[PDB]
Amino acid sequence: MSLLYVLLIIPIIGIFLISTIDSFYFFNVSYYKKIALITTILNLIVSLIIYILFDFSNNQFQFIQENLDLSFYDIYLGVDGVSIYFVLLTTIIMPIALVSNWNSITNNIKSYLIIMLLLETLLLAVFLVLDVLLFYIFFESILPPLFILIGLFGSSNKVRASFYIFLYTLLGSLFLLLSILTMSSIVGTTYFDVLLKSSFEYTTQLFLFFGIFIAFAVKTPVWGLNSWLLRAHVESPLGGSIVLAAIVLKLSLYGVFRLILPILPQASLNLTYIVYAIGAITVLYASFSTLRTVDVKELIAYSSVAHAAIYLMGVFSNTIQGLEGAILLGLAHGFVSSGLFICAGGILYDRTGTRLIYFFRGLTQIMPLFSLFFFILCLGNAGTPLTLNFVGEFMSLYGTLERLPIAGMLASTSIIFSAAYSIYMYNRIAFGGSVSLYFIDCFRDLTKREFFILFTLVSFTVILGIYPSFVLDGLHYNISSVVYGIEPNASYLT
Amino acid sequence: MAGLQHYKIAMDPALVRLGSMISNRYKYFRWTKRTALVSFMYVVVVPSTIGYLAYKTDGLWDLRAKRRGDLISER
Amino acid sequence: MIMISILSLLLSTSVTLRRDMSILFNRISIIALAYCILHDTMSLSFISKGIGLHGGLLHITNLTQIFHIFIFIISILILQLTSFYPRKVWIPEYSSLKDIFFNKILYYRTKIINKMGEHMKIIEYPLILLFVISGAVFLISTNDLVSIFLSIELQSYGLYLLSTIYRNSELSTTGGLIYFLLGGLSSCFILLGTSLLYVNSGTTSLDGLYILNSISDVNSWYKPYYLNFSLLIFSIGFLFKVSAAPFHFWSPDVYDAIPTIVTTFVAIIAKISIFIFLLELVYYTNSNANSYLSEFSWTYALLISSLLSLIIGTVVGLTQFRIKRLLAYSTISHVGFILLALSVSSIESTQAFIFYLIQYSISNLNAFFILITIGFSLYGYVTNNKEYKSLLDKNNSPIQLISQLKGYFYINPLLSLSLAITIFSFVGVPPLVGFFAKQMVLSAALDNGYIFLSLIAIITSVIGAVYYLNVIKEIFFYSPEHEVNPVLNESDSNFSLRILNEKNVLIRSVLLKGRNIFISSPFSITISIITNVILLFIFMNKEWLSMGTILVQILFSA
Amino acid sequence: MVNRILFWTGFGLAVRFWQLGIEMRPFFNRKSLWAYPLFGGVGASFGYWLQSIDEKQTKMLEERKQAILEKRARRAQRQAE
Amino acid sequence: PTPESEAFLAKKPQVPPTFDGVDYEDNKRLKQAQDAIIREQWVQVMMGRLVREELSKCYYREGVNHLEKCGKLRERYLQLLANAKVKGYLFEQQNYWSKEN
Amino acid sequence: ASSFVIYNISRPGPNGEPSSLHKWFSKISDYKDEWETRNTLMAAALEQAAHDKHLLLTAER
Ligand SMILES: CCCCCCCCCCCCCCCCCC(=O)OC[C@H](COP(=O)(O)OCCN)OC(=O)CCCCCCCCCCCCCCCCC
Ligand SMILES: CCCCCCCCCCCCCCCCCC(=O)OC[C@H](COP(=O)(O)OCCN)OC(=O)CCCCCCCCCCCCCCCCC
Repeated sequence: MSLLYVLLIIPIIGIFLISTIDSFYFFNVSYYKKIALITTILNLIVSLIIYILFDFSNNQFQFIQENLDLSFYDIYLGVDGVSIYFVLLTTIIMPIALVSNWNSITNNIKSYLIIMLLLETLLLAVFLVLDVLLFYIFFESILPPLFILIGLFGSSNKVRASFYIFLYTLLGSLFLLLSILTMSSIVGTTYFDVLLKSSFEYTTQLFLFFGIFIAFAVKTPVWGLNSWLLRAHVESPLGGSIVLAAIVLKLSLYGVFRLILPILPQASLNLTYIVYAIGAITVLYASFSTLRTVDVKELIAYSSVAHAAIYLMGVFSNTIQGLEGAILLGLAHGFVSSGLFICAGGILYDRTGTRLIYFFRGLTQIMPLFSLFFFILCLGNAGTPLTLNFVGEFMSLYGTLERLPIAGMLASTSIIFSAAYSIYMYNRIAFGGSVSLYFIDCFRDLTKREFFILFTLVSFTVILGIYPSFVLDGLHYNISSVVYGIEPNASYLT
Repeated sequence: MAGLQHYKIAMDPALVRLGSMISNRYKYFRWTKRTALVSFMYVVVVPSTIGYLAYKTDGLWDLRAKRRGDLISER
Repeated sequence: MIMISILSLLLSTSVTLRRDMSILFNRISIIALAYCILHDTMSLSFISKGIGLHGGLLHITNLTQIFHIFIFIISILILQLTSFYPRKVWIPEYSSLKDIFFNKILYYRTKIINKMGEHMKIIEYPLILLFVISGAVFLISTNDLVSIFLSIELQSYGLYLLSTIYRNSELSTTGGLIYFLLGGLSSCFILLGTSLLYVNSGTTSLDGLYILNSISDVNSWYKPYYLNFSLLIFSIGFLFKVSAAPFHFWSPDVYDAIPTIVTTFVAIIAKISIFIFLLELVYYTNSNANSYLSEFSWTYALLISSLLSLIIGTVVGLTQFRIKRLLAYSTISHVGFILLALSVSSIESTQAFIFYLIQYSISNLNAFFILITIGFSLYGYVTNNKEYKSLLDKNNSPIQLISQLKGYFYINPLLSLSLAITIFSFVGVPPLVGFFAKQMVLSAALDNGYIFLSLIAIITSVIGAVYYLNVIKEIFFYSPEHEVNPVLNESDSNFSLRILNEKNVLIRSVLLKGRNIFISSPFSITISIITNVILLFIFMNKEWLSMGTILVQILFSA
Repeated sequence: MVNRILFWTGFGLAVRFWQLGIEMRPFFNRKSLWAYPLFGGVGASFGYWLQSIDEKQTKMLEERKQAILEKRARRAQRQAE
Repeated sequence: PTPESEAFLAKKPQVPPTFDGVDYEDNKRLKQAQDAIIREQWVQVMMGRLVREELSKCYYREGVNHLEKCGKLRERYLQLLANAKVKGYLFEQQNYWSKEN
Repeated sequence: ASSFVIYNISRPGPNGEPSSLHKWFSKISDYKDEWETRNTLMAAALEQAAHDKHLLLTAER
C-alpha cells in the first residue's frame, strides 16, 4: 500500500466512520466534525512524510506502486516536483476549510462532512494520476459533489450558482475530452511516461491546443468565461469557497504542465500571442470590474480572476522563472484567498448576515484582530513583498515580459490595480469613519477559532515570502523538463 | 435570516433594494446601439488590438547580455 | 426452453381463474428463465461468425447467444416487480437464519403489503411477458426475411397487449391504442422493405442477400439499387420501434400513460433486440470500395436519426415536468449515441455499441426500479399538495411529476443518492459507467472522421444535463412536501405480530408500528447492486470490456 | 490495487450496506450480522468465477493477436513478388 | 581539484548529454539522456553563479579600480551570460541536427 | 530559543561527517534505483499494451 494510495484511502475511511458511528453509539454532531477533522489531519501528516522522503532532482516518478495487472482503466499514482506542492496545498487547506465552517453549517452536517472528505480524495487523485485520461476522470468527478454542496449549503441564489459551475465546467471539459481522446488514439495510451515521449504533428498540435485551451480558459477562469466563478464562489458555503478558490482553480494550472507544455510546445509557442491577449485583457477588465463590485465575497472572488491571469501568463512564458513563479503564485493565492474568504464569508457574514459593502465602516474600532489579519491579507492580495504573493507575481511577470514585452507591461499594470481594489476594499471595511451606524448590536472580535485559521494562513504566506526556497528547491529540476528551446552553443554536444 | 443567528443590523430598505437590482440586472439587458458598440469595443477591438501588437512584436527583441555595438532588435 | 415454459405456463394458467396465483406464476417465470440462461450458457463453447440452424431459417453466433442471456437476465430482474410484494415487516427478533428458515411470523399483512394491488392480480401478465421475450430472442437469431417479419410482429404484438393489459385504466387502453396504430404503420414499412428485397433478389435468405451485395461491390444491366433503398424503407420501421427521432412522438405519450411497472419492461426489452439485429445487418451490407453503392447507403438514415435524436432528446426534455416523459426523452438522446456507434462501422465503434447498449439497459432499469420503490415508499407519508391530488391513475403510476420528488433526500437520503448516481451516469460524469460509455463512442467516432457528429454529441450533452440536474435539484435543494402519516405512529396505533416455531407454537408476541414497515429486499438489493456497478465500474471493467472486444474480433475476423 | 477476490468480497459487503441504508434499516444489528459474511461470500464466489473468465479471455485474445500478425506476415510476404 | 563527494556520486550521469544512439523504446536510457541534458545545462549555469560571486568580491575589493582590475572576471561572466541557460531536453529529444549539413 | 537550539544541534559539525540522525534520514530515503526499475517496467508494459490494442483496433475487415 503505497503512501500515495494511503492519501486517497484515509478520507474514505473517515466517510465510513462518519456514516456508521451511530450504529455503535443519538450520536452528537461534534463527533462527526471531530472524525472529519482528524481524518484530514492524518492525511496532512502522510503528505508531510512523503515530502521528507521526496527527492528534489529525480526524473522518475516517485512513490509509485507496481500494478502489472493491466486493465482498460487502471489508476497509477506517482509524484514529482510539479505535483508535490499542489498535493501539499490540498492537504494543508482542507483542515482549515473544515474549521472555517465548524459553527456555520448547523444542518445536514453529516452530508457536508462526507462531501468535503470525498472532495479531498478526488482533488488529490487529480494531482497524483500518471495518465491523461486518469487526469480528466478526476478533474470532472468533483462536479456532482460540488453541485450538491452548493445546493445543500449555499446562499439564496445557490440554484443558479450550482447550475452555472456544473454546466460551464462540463461544456469546457467535453472539448478537453475530445482533445484527450485524439491523443490516446494516435499514441495508443495516455500514460505520462510514454505520451510525453511522442511527437505530434504541428496541425495536430494546433487542434489539440484549442480543445484543451477552451477547457483551461473556462477553469482559469479567463475574463468573459468567468460568470460561474462570480456565482459559485460567492453562493457556496465558506468551506466550499475555500476549496473552490484555493484548490479547484489550480487544476487547470497543473494541467497546463501535464497536457500542453510537454506535448504541444510548437502550438504553445505559436499561440502565445493569443493566450497573452486574453491574459492581458483579463488582468485589466477584472481589475476594473472588482473596483466597482459591492458584494465583499464577489470582490474577493473577482480578485482570484485577476491573479489567475498572471500565473496563466507565466506558464506560457517557456522560461524557468515564469513557470516557477506560476506555481508559487498559485500556491500563494491559495493561502491568501482562503484567508480573505474567511474574513468576508466567515467573519463578516456570520456577524451581519449580509455581504454588501455599503453596511460596513470603522470595524477596526471594535475588531482590531480582524483588521490586523485583514490588512496583512489585503497586502498579500496586493503583492506586497515578504508575502509569497510578491515572489510569485515578480517571477511570473518577469517571464511574461521576457517572452513578449507588450503583454508583460500590461500584465505589470496589475501592480497598480491589485493594490487599488485591495486597499480600497480594506478602507471601506476596516477604516473610513467610525463604526457603521447600521450596526445596532456591537460586534465581538475574532474568536480563537477565527484567529487561528487566519494566523495559520498568514504564517504560511509570510514564511514562504521570506524563504521561498522551501518550494523552489523542489521545482528546479522538474520545471526544467517542461522548457522548450535550445541555445546555439549548448545544443548537440559531441 | 440565515441559518445561524447574526447580530441585529439596521437593514436599510433602500440599500437592500439597490443590492437586489444589481443581482437581477442581467435579466434586463437589451441589444441597442449603445450596448452593441460598448460590447463590441471591449470584446473584439481592444483584445484584437493587443493581439495584433503581441503578434507583430513576438521575437522583436532580446535583452540578454546585450552590449555596445549590438542592437536589441532581434528580427 | 422459453417455448416449453410458455406452453406449460399457459396450460397451468388455462385451467385456473384464481388471481391469487398471479404472484406464483411470476416466480415460476423467473425460474423458467433461469433454465433458459443455463441452456444458452451451455451453448457458447464455439467460435464462429454464424451457424445457420433449422433449415437455414435461424442462426446462432457468439454475439446472439450473449444477448439472449442478457435479455433473460433483464427479464428476470424486471419480473421481480410482480413476484414480490413491495413492502415487508422487519424486526430484530426475526432476523437470524434460524428465524427466517425455521420460524414463522404472523400479522395482518393485506393492507400493509398491498396483497390485492392491480399489479399482483393479473394471471396472464408473466405469460404475455414471456411472449415478448420469445419474439426478441427469435429476432436476434433470425436468418431469413420471413423469419424477420414473424419475429418482429411476435415481439410487437405482445408489447401492444402489455400496454393494454390493465384494461380498467383509461390511460393504459389509450396508450395501447396509440402504440398499436402507429406500430402497425411501422410494420408495413418493414414488410414493404422485406418484400422489395424478395421481388428483386429472388431470395428470402439473408445469406444470399449478403452474397448479392458482396459481388456487386466491385469498385450495367441489373444495377442493384434495390438493396440500399429497400433496407432504407426496412430500417425506417425499426427506427420507429426504438423511438428514434424523427419517429419518436409516440413514446413520451405511451410511456407516461401505461403503468410504470409495465413501462419498465416495454421501454427496455425492445431496443436491445432491434439494435443487436441491426448490428449484423449493418456489418454485412457495409460496402468497402467507394462506388455508387456507398453513396446511397441506407445507413445514413441511422446517422441522420442519431443526429435528430441527439437534438430532440435533449432540447425537448428541458420543459418536461412529468418524470416518465422525461425518461422517454432521455432515452431518445441515448439512442442517439447508440445509433452513432452503429453507423460508424469500425471495430472501435462496435465495441462501443456493445458496451453502451448493456450499460444503458442496466442504468435505465435502475432509474425505473428507483422510481417504483419511491412510489411504494410514500405509503407511510401524506401530502396536502393540491397538484398531486388531481393526478390520474395514481395507483398505476404513483410518481408522475418531478415535483413529487421534492425533498426526497430528507425522506430517504441513500435511496435519493442512488437516483442521483444513476442520473449522473446518464449525463456522463466520470468515473461512472455512463461516462465510460459515452467516452468509447466519442473516441470511435473521432477516430473514423466523425468530427461534426462528435461535436453535436458533446453540445447536446450539456443541454441534456440541464433537465438531469433539474431532477437532482428537486430531490436535494428543497424540503419535502410529504409528511409522515400521523396515524401510523400515534403512541397507541400498534398492530400485532406473532412469532411461531416449526410446530406453529407461539414464541413471542411483539407490537409493531409503521416504522417497522420497510421496502422489500428484492428491490433494495437490485438497486444496491446496480448502483454499485455504476459507481465502481472503474475497478471491475476488465472482463466486461474484454467480452465485447472478443465479440467484435469474431464479427470482423477476416 | 485490482484484486478480483478482495474487490468482489468488498463489493458484496457494500451491496448489503447500501441495501440496509436504502431500506433505512440499522446497519449493524447483531441478529442480522450473518448477512455480511453471506453477501461477501457470494461476492467472493463472483470473482472466483470472474477469475476463470478472465483467464479464458486472455488466452483467446492472445490467440487472436497471433492470427493478426500471422495474417499481416503472409500478406506482406505475398507482396514480395 | 575538489574531491567528488559521496552525494556527487549517486547523481553523476553515466551517459553523455545527447540523444544520438538512444533507443526511445528503452525507457532507462532515454531517461538517462534527459537527465544528462538538464544537468549539463544547470552545471554550466552555476559556473555563472560562481563567476558572478567572484566578480562581486573583486568589485568591492577593487573599489574605483574595478573598471581596470576585474576585467578577466567581467568577460568570463559575460560569455556565460551569453551561452548558459537551462533550455530543457524536449527540443533536442524531438529534433535531430547534424553539423555536416 | 527552539530555533537557535535546533539549528545548532543539526549542524554537520567541524568535520564533514553527518550527525547520528542525519544518517537515518538518508538510509530510509535510499531508492538508489527503485523508482528507476519500477518505472521502466510500467512504461514497457503499457507500451506493449498499447501495441496489442493497436493490432486489434486496426485489423482488416
Ligand atoms: C477513488 C475512487 C472513488 C470512487 C467512488 C467511491 C465511493 C465514493 C462515494 C460515493 C458515494 C458514497 C456515499 C457515502 C455516504 C453513504 C452513507 C450515508 O448514508 O450517508 C448519509 C448522509 C446523511 O444522511 P442521514 O444521516 O442518513 O440523514 C440524516 C437526516 N437528519 O447523506 C449523504 O452523505 C449524502 C451526501 C451527498 C451525496 C454525495 C455527494 C454527491 C455525490 C454524487 C453522486 C454521483 C457521483 C458519484 C461520484 C463518486 C466520487 C467520484
Ligand atoms: C519581519 C522579519 C523579516 C525578516 C527578513 C529576513 C531577515 C532580514 C532582516 C534581519 C537581518 C538579520 C537576521 C538575523 C541575523 C542573525 C540570525 C541569528 O540569530 O543567527 C544566530 C544563530 C547562530 O549563529 P550561526 O548561524 O550558527 O553562525 C555560524 C554558522 N556558520 O543562527 C540561528 O540560526 C539562530 C536563529 C534564531 C531564530 C531567528 C532569530 C531572528 C532574529 C530576529 C527576530 C525578529 C522577529 C522577532 C519576533 C518577536 C520577538 C519578540
